[PDB]
Amino acid sequence: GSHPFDQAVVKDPTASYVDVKARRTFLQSGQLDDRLKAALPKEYDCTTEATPNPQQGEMVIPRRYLSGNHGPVNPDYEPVVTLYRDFEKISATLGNLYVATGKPVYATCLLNMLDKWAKADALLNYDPKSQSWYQVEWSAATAAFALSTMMAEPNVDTAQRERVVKWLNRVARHQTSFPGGDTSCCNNHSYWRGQEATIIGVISKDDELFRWGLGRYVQAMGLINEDGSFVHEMTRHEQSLHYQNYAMLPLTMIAETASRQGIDLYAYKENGRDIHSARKFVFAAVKNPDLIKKYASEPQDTRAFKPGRGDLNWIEYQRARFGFADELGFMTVPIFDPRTGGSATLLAYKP
Ligand SMILES: O=C(O)C1=C[C@H](O)[C@H](O)[C@H](O[C@H]2[C@H](O)[C@H](O)[C@H](O[C@H]3[C@H](O)[C@H](O)[C@H](O)O[C@@H]3C(=O)O)O[C@@H]2C(=O)O)O1
Repeated sequence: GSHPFDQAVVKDPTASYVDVKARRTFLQSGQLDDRLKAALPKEYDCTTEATPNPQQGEMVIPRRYLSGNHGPVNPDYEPVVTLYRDFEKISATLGNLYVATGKPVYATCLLNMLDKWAKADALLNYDPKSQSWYQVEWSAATAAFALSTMMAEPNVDTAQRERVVKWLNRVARHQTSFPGGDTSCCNNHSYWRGQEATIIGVISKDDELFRWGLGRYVQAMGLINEDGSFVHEMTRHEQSLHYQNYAMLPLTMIAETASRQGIDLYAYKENGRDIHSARKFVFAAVKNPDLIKKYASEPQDTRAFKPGRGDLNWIEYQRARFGFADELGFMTVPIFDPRTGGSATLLAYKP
């Protein structure tokens, strides 16, 4: 690819994106404050519950509107996207339960679900020019994050785990083989493809994929403005602040994942700008929305900046590592986001 980390190697395929053993221990012995307590997943008998089935044949995400970008809604849209969002929610929940309890039963449930999708060759047949391309990057990563926490679990069908891992590896290699257009080549989608390749590169011990993934993080650092804003996200009008925050989600996971492999991505800078510059801009723009006026004149949609929104999951990981202050008071209720490993409060928050 040609970047400072084009020779990086996958050191340990079972390292995951957090220290599972150590975190489980803290959750089982330590004294959890009210916030952490509220984040504990509720146990359930997953062995007798069926999960979403994969679409058969070609993967097609219907258009949201019968025609154009607005107006009459397409009734086929809701049922199809829900199928994927349920798949992602269940995958992340089982991953989080396995971390918190350590019970092999949750790993068995996850594998049974994923084996169903692998056998059907899901997330592989689609038009790369359609919405399906984006749906794949989110769903493959979500399942990969959950599975990465149980790569060292001995009490599970090992042949089944191998089949699933090969499947995810195929899914990621195919999805990232497409370049994307003038924006999707290099905006937050590039970073989502980045976290997908990184976590799957690690569990499938595929150094080439792992390297390609780290390369998206590098690409992003060079697309940061003097004030910490992302070049491509500041072109989204009333959604500019939303996308600035959104891009922080996958970039944070690539860095957290790389860190468990002995690589310090967070320390990587380009022209006096790094990921911290981006974090500081998000916090400053939420306090003073006038800063966005240099890029867009429209009033900003701030739906993502409410306590409890999954969009804030990246703050739990970064705060746990760097210890900066919660300036905006966002970290009150627990946060859960399937696409960035489930509950960051459960997996990283340390009172
Ligand atoms: O995370 C929440 O707590 C949150 C609560 C809400 O009431 C909604 O259910 C909200 O939905 C999210 C959803 O979880 C995804 O994050 C979705 O992601 C979209 C991105 O925001 C971009 O628009 C991207 O281009 O498309 C993504 C997609 O289509 O999945 O955003 C919604 C939302 O913000 O409404 O979650």
